[PDB]
Amino acid sequence: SYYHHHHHHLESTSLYKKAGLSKKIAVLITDEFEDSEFTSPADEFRKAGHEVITIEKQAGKTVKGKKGEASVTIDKSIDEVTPAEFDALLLPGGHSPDYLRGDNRFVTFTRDFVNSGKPVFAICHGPQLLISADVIRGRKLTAVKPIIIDVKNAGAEFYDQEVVVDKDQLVTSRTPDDLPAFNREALRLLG
Amino acid sequence: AGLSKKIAVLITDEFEDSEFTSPADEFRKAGHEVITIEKQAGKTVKGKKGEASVTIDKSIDEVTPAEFDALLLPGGHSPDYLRGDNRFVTFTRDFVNSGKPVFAICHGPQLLISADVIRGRKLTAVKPIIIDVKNAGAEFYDQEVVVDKDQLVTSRTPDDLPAFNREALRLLG
Repeated sequence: SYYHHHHHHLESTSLYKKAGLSKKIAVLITDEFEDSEFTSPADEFRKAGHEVITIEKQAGKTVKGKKGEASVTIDKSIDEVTPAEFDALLLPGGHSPDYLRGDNRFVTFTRDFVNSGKPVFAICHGPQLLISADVIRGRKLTAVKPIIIDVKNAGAEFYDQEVVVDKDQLVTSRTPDDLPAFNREALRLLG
Repeated sequence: AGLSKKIAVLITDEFEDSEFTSPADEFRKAGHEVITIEKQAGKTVKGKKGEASVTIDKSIDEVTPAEFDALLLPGGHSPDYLRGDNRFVTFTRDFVNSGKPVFAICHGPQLLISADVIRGRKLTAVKPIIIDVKNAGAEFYDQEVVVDKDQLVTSRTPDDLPAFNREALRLLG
């Protein structure tokens, strides 16, 4: 369903807002991302007191979900952020990963973030960026049907499960129907 | 006019408009028969840019690679949708193994990856999937058009269409 002006930052009523000490979840996201693959995790993270930083190519830009149900404002350009400043990384699916994996900046960000050991949450097509960063050979994960073959070709050990957690870092799921489990493990690693 | 040949086309919604219409136009001008295949005959699928509309001629369940002379695989998001269904993957695998000409452009090669019939074959593809084509064992080349063993014709983007169509027509003749 349509989600009117979704917001992903701590509300002006948050007690954690002023001190600015919240954990930060980076999100590589562009047009045609799977709507709920952003709004659901984002809403859970926000309710948990974590901040969400959307990253694309132009700060202030508005990107729209594949279903047109959600539109989100981009907080930062990938040129002005570093994997270092974030605690975790979210990679929503839809056609967003396809658009982003053709840009070395996002692939490098994903690679460096993964190599930092920090938690990464990738759902549906999201893993495509992990493939491009080439950091999943020998690691356990799942993904949406059409790319299962690509994940395997990338040397990863595929599992058909609602959620897969590798070394308490990589959290992957298959579809929006796995969101409950996806969010559970993501939150767990953030706590 | 040479011997007319039936060209199968695996296509669904959100395909890259010109990646179907340009080759189709060129193929028809040469007297060839273009046959579109999806899940349900009679359906109308539209291109990613809402410019091209395509009536589906056949259901993947009612056709065999044997009845066609060649296969066209347009890009866009169509291959992503199709490669999630064994029927189209099997059709692609079987078609390639038959030795008949296959023309795949932009994202089109994704169905070839899924069919797992490109290890050791030369080809090109759109930027975002280069790593996937390489992981599949293919020998990647960044050229406007790549023809492997006079069968597999691949191109990167719509701007490569002239070369793409040229080689496809060449193999059809």
